[PDB]
This record gives sequence, structure tokens and C-alpha cells, in this order.
Amino acid sequence: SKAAKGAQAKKAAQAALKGVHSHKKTKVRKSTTFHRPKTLV
Amino acid sequence: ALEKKISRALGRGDVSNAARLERNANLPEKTGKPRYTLNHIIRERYPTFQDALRDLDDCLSMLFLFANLPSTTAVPAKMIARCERLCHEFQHYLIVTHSLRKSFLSIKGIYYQANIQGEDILWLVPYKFNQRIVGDVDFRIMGTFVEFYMTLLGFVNYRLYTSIGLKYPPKFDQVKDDQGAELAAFSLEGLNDPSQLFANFTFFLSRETPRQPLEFILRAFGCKRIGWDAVLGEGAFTTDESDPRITHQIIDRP
Amino acid sequence: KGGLKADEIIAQRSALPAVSVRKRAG
Amino acid sequence: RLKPEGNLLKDRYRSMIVRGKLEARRKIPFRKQAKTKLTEKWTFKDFRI
Amino acid sequence: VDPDQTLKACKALLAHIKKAAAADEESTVAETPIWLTLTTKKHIHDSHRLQPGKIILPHPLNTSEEISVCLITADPQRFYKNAVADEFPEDLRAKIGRVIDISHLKAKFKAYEAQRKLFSEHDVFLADTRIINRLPKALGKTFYKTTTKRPIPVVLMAQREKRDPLENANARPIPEIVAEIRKAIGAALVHLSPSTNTAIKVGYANWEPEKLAANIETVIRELVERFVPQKWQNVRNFYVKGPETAALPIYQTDELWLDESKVVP
Amino acid sequence: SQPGVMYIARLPHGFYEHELRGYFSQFGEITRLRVVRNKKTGASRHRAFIEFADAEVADIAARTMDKYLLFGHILTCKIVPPAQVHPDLFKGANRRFKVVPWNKMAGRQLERPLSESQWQVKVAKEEQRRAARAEKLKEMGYEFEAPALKVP
Amino acid sequence: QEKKERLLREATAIKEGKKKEDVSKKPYTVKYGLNHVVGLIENKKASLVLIANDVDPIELVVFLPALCRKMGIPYAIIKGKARLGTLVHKKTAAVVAITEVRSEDKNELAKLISAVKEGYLEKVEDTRKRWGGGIMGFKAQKREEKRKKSLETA
Amino acid sequence: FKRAEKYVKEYREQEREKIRLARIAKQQGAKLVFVIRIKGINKIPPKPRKILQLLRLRQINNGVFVKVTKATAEMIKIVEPWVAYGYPNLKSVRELIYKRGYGKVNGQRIPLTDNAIIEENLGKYGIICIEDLIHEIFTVGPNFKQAANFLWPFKLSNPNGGFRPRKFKHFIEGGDLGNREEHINALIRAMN
RNA sequence: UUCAACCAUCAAGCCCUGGGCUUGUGUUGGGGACCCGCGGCUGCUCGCGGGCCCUGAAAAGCAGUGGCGGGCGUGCCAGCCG
Repeated sequence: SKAAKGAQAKKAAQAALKGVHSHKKTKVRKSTTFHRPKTLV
Repeated sequence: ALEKKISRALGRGDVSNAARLERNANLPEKTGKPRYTLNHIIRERYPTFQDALRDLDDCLSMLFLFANLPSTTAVPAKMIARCERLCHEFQHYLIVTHSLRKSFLSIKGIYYQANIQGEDILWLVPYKFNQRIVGDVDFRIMGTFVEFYMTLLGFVNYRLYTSIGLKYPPKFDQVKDDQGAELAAFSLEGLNDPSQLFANFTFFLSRETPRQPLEFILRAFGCKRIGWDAVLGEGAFTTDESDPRITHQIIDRP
Repeated sequence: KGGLKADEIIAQRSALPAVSVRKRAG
Repeated sequence: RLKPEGNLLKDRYRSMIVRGKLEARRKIPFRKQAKTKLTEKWTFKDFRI
Repeated sequence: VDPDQTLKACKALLAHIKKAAAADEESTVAETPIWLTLTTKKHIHDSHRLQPGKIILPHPLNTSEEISVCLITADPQRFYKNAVADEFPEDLRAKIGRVIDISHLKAKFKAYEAQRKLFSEHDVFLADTRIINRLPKALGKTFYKTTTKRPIPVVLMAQREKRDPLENANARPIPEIVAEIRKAIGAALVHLSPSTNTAIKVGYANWEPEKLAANIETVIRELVERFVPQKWQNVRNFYVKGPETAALPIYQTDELWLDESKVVP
Repeated sequence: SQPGVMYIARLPHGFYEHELRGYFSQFGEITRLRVVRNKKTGASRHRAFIEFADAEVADIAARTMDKYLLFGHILTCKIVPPAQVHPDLFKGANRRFKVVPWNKMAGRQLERPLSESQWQVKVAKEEQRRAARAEKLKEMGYEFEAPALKVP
Repeated sequence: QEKKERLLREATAIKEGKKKEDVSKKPYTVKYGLNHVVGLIENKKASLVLIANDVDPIELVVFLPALCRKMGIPYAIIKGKARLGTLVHKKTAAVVAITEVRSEDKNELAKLISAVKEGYLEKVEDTRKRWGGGIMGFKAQKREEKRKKSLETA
Repeated sequence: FKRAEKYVKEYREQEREKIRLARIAKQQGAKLVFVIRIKGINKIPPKPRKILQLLRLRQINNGVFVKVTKATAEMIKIVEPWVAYGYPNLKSVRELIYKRGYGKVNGQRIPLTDNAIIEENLGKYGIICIEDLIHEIFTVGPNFKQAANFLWPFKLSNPNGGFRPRKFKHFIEGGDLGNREEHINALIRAMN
């Protein structure tokens, strides 16, 4: 489709101008509570 | 912390700083020694040299086994070469003191029994073939055992050489080792009866015969003139099989 | 608004006079 | 023509376990990965051409 | 090839050059090259040879004091520059205007405008035979589209691992370098191209017609003997000309075929 | 819908037909492509025309790769409007531009054996070439004699 | 380490009796430090200026594009003060500049200057005068779209 | 996404390799060498890839023994940009055969754990033990081709894998083409 | 998702003792006057190769000749020859 062709062109332009590292990992949190991390003592 | 600093230098592109910091890491792949020094741990674990001699059974079995293994990440190739070096130094001590007593050829390997300062030391050496590393063992903790045992055997070899009044470590010829001297690359120098059973004989080892145990046993029991086939390595008394001085020949061909 | 081509491009500036805090040595 | 039998590395590992210097454990070929979610970066979202 | 016809050709060509330049006149007469043109029946070479061949002249060229010489050597350039400043004669020290090794040449003159500036800044380029195979890529078509200023091969390597340039230069003795440089500067150049035509600069307009005749005779002899395949039955025509004058024939062949193997009825 | 034609210039050496097709097929489908080349050599003239099936795909690719610094070359990518695109622009497109040794053809053509009738025509046109050069040499002040050219 | 080696060579040269310029060559380095770079721009010695995009406080660099435009210096805004710090052997650098390079890199510098000009400054010639921000939230945009759709339907 | 600089670099590499192979074919013109397959350019021309498939050097860190003849020298010159080759010594040959020695029977890779395998596979040529195999390989006998075809290619390790900051780094850096002579033995020691 | 280097920084062969000769094929694209040599073209002219200048690694159709094999007669060959 024309939308698919446009999306392919936008993806190619984005890869040409910015690179391929477009995504990031974020942690999955089963709880809404944040705890202080346990560090070396 | 040092590995974090090396990673920071490599990420910033300071290759010279990364190399300089990696020099402080003392990696086994570069030094041939364990990453951490266990000299105090050796003294803590063995209060007496008699205890060290009693644990030499396990130490010698582990090190003679690991001297013939392929290189891995846990035990690098320089570390394996150091294991072979320590085993050869111990064998040279046994040869020069005539401490070797008994030997046996089982279906598993070659058993050796020596007597060092009144302690009977029995250990097993594999036949020189391709040794199989299976997944049923924990090879990394085995490598930790190997590191501890080479740290023990270095001190044991130093004490034995000093007790018999020889310079430790012995002189080692890299060129002869490259040509394949193995046991013959060591030159034992002075610091600052079953023993003469093969004293008057000249032996020639054909290439199909086990050269390292045959040389160890003959030199420990008194042979001063051992030649072998040319491909077995440098250090033979004679190379040609047509030498009239040869009295005995070890062959295993039909 | 108001040798080599590489030299001209590197040395090309505007017509506004330079600003100096002080007279510098040399 | 000897056929060597057994495995000496396995023998030493079994000797360690039997004499009790360490316990018998099994190999873990795959460990659990951290549960994470993939999301697009803000600059790549806001890229326009 | 009769020499009297060659001598009267030089006389007529020089008279034509002077009467054309009369219509500064002596400056226009000066720096006017004389070109000997060889026409052959077949191609003299099967492929482009980018290294000129040297023919020794009784009257050497480039003897003027204003001629600038650029010498390209192997690494390092410091040893050759010290040899220039210290142990060369004064005339060659004045003639040689630049000494640059292959590494510095590749570093500084990769750009086409830099190549054209180096082309314009000098008249005669000499090059060590150890590095002359790498000079087509280093100098491009700027130096090798036109055969006028192609680098003349000189031998600087001492006649008999990786050589470190700082510890050794592997160079022949300095008087031998001097003699080779003088010989290559004075020698006429032949360029082998896949063509039936070959142009050779033999002299200038201020030179004497006897000198032009002798130079033409010796370059004809050496070039037919050495560089022309299948000797004299490949040579078709000889001409002498200027940059704007016409071509005066010297020796025109009688047989227009290569040999009798081309004859088929 | 509407075809899109993009003119690209300042091409670095090596950025040729297959490279251009492979790179811009990521942007969109290419129907035609032609790199302008010299017929006497086969060398590229550092310019090419790419005809994409989609005008907005062509426009996005041109805005992406315009003023792109590639191997010391700042690429020039423009979209030609359909008004002044030439009807005969893509002749010889989507096929190999063969390099032809014209010099080797000429050398082996003159090396080829040939017949006596065209030998007489050959030698004859050679004597009126000699006569033309002689009448040019008349006012030169030069006199050259010519040997009697023998015929087979 | 390079500075200690150069100083050892110069000390040897002084002890044997030649000037330090006989053993040391003229350096060519990236110019950095904010006051130094601003002084070079004012003296029109800088050939190319690269300004980090995330300087906090922004007042330290907010005048720099206008200063470069007045002085005729080519400038470019680049992502990463830490990225410039990796050049200048520091953790961060606010701005870096090139005044002159070596002859084997002058052609590359001219090509880079022309590329930066044509591909950055001509493109940001119009967008540098525009106001940024003003972007709405996700729920605010959805509410605005819903009320515009309701107004168009009614 | 593949970049235009990568496309141009690949074209220039292919053109340079074509020029080098054409020069080798125009110029034309018995020791033992150890050959290790290293990382080169990604796209390989058909004649070098055919030579690599014939020499069983398809995978990285693969080592083989080659007898130097005119033909084998020509193939080595062809596949120089993808290999590192040298003269192995007796310790290198012995350690490679004893520690990483695998034989090919019916297409399967069987480790040389005993001499009966060598006697069953190469006993018709007089090779009845692993030391006979080592002798044939080192001295380059009449049955060197049979011995090298019996021997599987050696899978050598990466010493850089043991250190985390340099985990992705290849051990042998390409660029030092030509014969390494006796300096292949340091690589053999590190990788074996 | 790496735009680095990487030919020979000399080898081989002749004369046989003189330090000389041969081979080792490797060039960005355009534009302007204009002197020529050699092929065709009845001829103009079109080709091959030289002579003189200009140029940021510059660029806005004009593409032109016979085939081996391979792919599906062929505006197809990251293969070649004539």
C-alpha cells in the first residue's frame, strides 16, 4: 500500500540519518514500590 | 575496579591507557600463572612439608592430567605450559635423586610410586592421547583446583631442589623445547643397587613406544644413554638406529 | 554579508574587524 | 593397540565429590533472562522527514 | 636516413620558426620544443607503458639554469635532502627544487588540485625505480594524461625482512647518484603507447641545426634499435616539427606492408 | 502513482549502478536507473538518474541523501519535476554499459591481412596524401624527394 | 606520557646545547576550553567550531552561534559534551575548535567545512529563528482531537 | 539497513581483489606449512572461495597442514588475504595432533583417543600409530596427502574470549599478508 | 551495523666482473583553442594516438560496437573474449 511504501521510506531515512539503534530495554516491574538497591558495604 | 577502568579507557578510545591498565591485571593468558596469588593460602592449608608431601598425590594426578589438555578460557595455554614445566621439574628431581620406586600400567593410565622423605607418593598419569572433556564435570572449578595445585607444586619443587642443593628454577631452553626436547630441555646446575639397574646399557626407543614414561623410568633407574627415533624430539643420545653402541631397543611393531 | 581553494575555504571569514582584549606579544 | 578406558577428569571430579571437598551439582545450560520490555527511543519517535 | 636532408630540415624549420616569431621575439623563439615524430606500420606497444625510456644525447636537454627538478625517492626523504644540501655539486643543487619521498607524496598530494600545483611548480620530475610503480596511483591522470612531465626513472638503490628507513636507506654512492641524476636529466624521453605515432622532444629553436641533426640521428638509431619492435620493417615515416609548424619528412618508407605474410590473393 | 525521477551527482568512485540500486531499494522500489558513462572509455561521469515508482518515495530519498558527505564527495540529490524530464533520458537503462577496446580494434584491424584491390586503393590514396604534403611543403621552402612506391 | 617524553628530549637537547625548537616540531591540536575558544573566535583564528548541545547552564554557549555568525566562523551544534571530552581527554567539553591542521589534512578540513556549511547551516538558516516547545500532552491532544471532531460533526 | 559507504567499500575491495587475482594469473610461475583461516573481506571471489572449500578452511580459526608444491603455492598466493600461514615446528605439530587431533571416518569427526583408529584407517600405508601419523606429517612422506585427508581441520580457540573488555575482538588481525615463517608458532601456542 | 592501511620502499633473468640492460600494466571527469601522424568515410567527417591551456575529487538526455558460455530471441550477467 501507499502507507506501507511511505513507512518504508521513513524507516530508511531514519536509519540513514540516525542509525539502527532505535530501541531500548526497560525493566518489567510487577510492583509499584521502588526499593533502594543493595550495594557493597 | 581495574576491569571497570579498562572498559572506561576502551570506551573513551585511550588504547595506550587501556594497555597500561591491562598490564596491571596479571592475566593468566599473558603470564601463565593464576590471576591471584595463593602463597599465604598454601602456608595456611599445609602447616608442614609432610602435609604437602601427603597431598602431592592429588596435586600430581591433577597436574599431570591437565598438562595434556587443550586450551580453554578457565585454563589457558600458557597455564597448561606452566603445568607441564612444573611436572617436568618434579620428574627431574625424581630422576636426580632416584626416588622413583614402582610403576604400573593399568587400563586407565600409568601409576607411579615414589618415596620422598619417607612419604609414599602414588599418582596416575594418562596415556598420551586425546583426552575427552565431558559435560558431567565442572571444568572451571577443576581449573581452580589446578591453580591451587600449581601454586603448591612450585613451592614443593623449590624446597626439594634447595634440600638437594640445586638451583631452582632450572635452566630451560626455549629452542630445545620448540624442537621437542620436553624432559631434555632442562639443565640442572649445582647451587653456588636398584638405582644403577640400567647403568651399563644404551637404549634406543622406536617411535611407536611411549617416549616420556620410558625416558622417565630409564633415567630414574640409571640409564645415561637413551636415544630414540628422530621424530620423538631433540635430546636423544643418538639418532640413527644403525649405531653399534646401542645395546637394547624398545619396539612395539608386529 | 558586507594558493589553494582549500586554503581559501579554511581562511575565509567575514568583513567585520577582529576583537582583541589587549595587544599580544609577537 | 591398548584401548584406554574411563575418563581421568571425571575420575578426579568424582574423587573430589566422594571425599567431600565439594558437592555434586548439575550444569545449567540456560539461565533465566531479565524480564524487560522493548520501547522506541524518544529521538527516533520524534524523528520527522 | 641521409643526414644532409635532416640538416636542411632543421635549417628550414628554424628559419620558419624565426620568421613566424618575427611577425618578445627571442623569448618566443626560446622554449619552443622540436618534436621528432615516428610513424610505424603497427602499434609500437600492446599496452600503455607509463615509464619513459631514456636515450643519451651528445647535446643534453634541460641545461638551462631556470629548470626546476623535483626528485621523488624512497623513504626517508631526510637522507636524500642531506645529500642534496651537502654532497651534490652547485649546479644540481640549484636545479633540484624539491625532494619528497613516496610516503609524504601520498600524504600531501592525494588531492587533484595539489597534484596540479605540484605539476605546475616543476619542469622535470625524477623518480626512484623502487617506487615508480606506485606513482601512477599517487599522481593520477594529472601527471600521466600528458607524457611531457612523466617521472623519469633513476636508479638510487645500492646493487646487491622489512627495511626500516631510519636505520638504513639502501642507497648507492653519492657520486653515482649525481651521475645518474645528470644522465636522466639530460637524456631524451621515449613514451611507449598503443599507437602508430611517437613524439620525442629533441631540442629547442635556439640550438644549432648541426646539434639538432646529431640528436635526431642518435635518437633514431637508438630508438629503432631498442624500442621499435621488428626493427626497420616496422618504421613507416619520420617527421620533424614544432608546436605550431607543419611536419617536415625525413625518411618515408617504400614498403607499406609489415612483411610478406600479409600478402594473400 | 506518479513516477519519480531523481538526479544524483558528485558520485564517488565505486558508487555505481548495482550499489545505487541496492542502497535505494531500501528506500523504495526502483524501476529504472542509469549512470552516465563515457562511450570511449566506459568510465563514469559522476552522475546518474534513478526513476522510482513513487514520487514521494523519490522525494524522501532525495531529501535524505542531499548534501551527504561520502568518500570526500558531498552528494547532490535533486528531484527533477515531470515538466523537464527528457523523454529519452533512460535509454540504455537497467543494463550493463560494456567497455570496448577501440584501440585494440584499430590495432588488430591494421594487423589483419587484406586484399590487393584495396591495397591499390590504399597505396593510391597514400600518393595523393604525399602530393598534398608536397604542395604544402612548396611554400614551406622545403623540397623532399619521394621513392617510387612499388606495387605487388 | 607523550609530554614527559617530549620534555625529556628537550632537556637532553638543552643539556647538549641546542634549542628546544631544534628537537620539537610545531604542534597541531584541537583547541578547547570555553574562554580560549571564544577568544579564538573573536580573533578570527578559528576555522571550525563545534558546540555541545547539552551544556548546563545554557548561558555559557547561548551566544556562541550569534558570535560565530558575526565573525564569519563555520559552526555546528553536536550531541555530546562527553563526546567532545573524549576528544580533549576530559570528562566533558563545552566547545571545541580547529584553527589550523597539517598539510595532509587541509583538504579534508576544507571538505568538512564545506559539508558542514551546505548540510547544516543552510538547513538551519530558517529554523534557528523559530520558537521551540509548545508540544501538548498525549491526553490533551486526544481531548483536542475529540472536541474538534465533535465540532466538525455538529 | 546497509549504508552507502559500506557499498562503496565493498566495491573497492572487490575491484582490488579482481586486480590482484588478474595479476597473479598473469604472472603465474617440498616443505610443510600450517594454514589458519582468519577474518578477511566479507565477499569472496569464486576462485578464492573454491580454493578455501577445497582446503576445508570455510570456518574461522580452522587450521590445516599443506605440503608446499607449485600448485599449492599458487593456491596459497590466491587465498593470502583470508589466511595466516607459516612453518610449524615439531612441538606445534605434536601438540596439535595430540591435543586437538580428530580423524574423519565415514564423514564423522572421531577424536584420536587410541592407536587402533589410525591402524584401521591408515594401516594399508604403513601408518599404525599416532606417532607414525606425526612422523608422516612432519617429514612430508609419500602418504602425506592421505594423512592430511584423514586428519580433520583443527578448531583453534580465541584467547581474547577469556577477558571481558576484549570479548568481541578477533585474535588475528588481518593485514600482515605473506609468509610468517616460524612466527606462526606463537599463534599456535596461544590458540592451541 | 568500523569510509584506516595493505602493489616491488625491490625481486627474477642476461653480459660474465662491468655495473649496466629486459620483465614485473599501475591514470577522476569535464571544457577551450589549435598543430599533427595514421585508419576508414567518394568526400566532408568519424575513430586511435600525441602537442598547448583551465579546473574544489568541479558534473543536468544524446548510450556506442561482434561474440563464448550462464539466466529467462532477449535495454540480463557482482563472468569473459574479440
